[PDB]
This record gives sequence, structure tokens and C-alpha cells, in this order.
Amino acid sequence: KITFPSDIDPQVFYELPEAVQKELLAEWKRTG
Repeated sequence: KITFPSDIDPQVFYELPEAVQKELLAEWKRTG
């Protein structure tokens, strides 16, 4: 189950490099 912040778009997010995806997902996991 993936949860994108209320200010992050899924099409503009997946367009980001993986290293950026993991760091952003790891931050989403810390907050939830």
C-alpha cells in the first residue's frame, strides 16, 4: 500500500530518480 503526501503527485513522483524515490519513501515511512 503506497501513501503519497497531500502535496505529492504520483505521476510527478514516479518521474523522480530511484535514489530520490527511496529517500522520499523513507521519509513518508518515518511520518507514515
